[PDB]
Amino acid sequence: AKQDYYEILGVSKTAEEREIRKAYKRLAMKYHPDRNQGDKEAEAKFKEIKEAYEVLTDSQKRAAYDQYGHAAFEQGG
Repeated sequence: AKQDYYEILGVSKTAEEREIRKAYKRLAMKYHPDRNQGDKEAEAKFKEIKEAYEVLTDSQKRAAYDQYGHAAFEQGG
């Protein structure tokens, strides 16, 4: 049901900004005024992806969301 920002912008769970600026502008340059004029329902997917930054463009967010919380790994050692 949900998606994965690191996957949203083709960003490795710990990728960087490039794929963040490349992976959104890649599907976004293809979704710009090409269909938006016949379907805004997809609009959100545009910021749904961009928002991925609040998650990966922050040492605490990209380091926290990388494992979706300490539950994805639990006790480490």
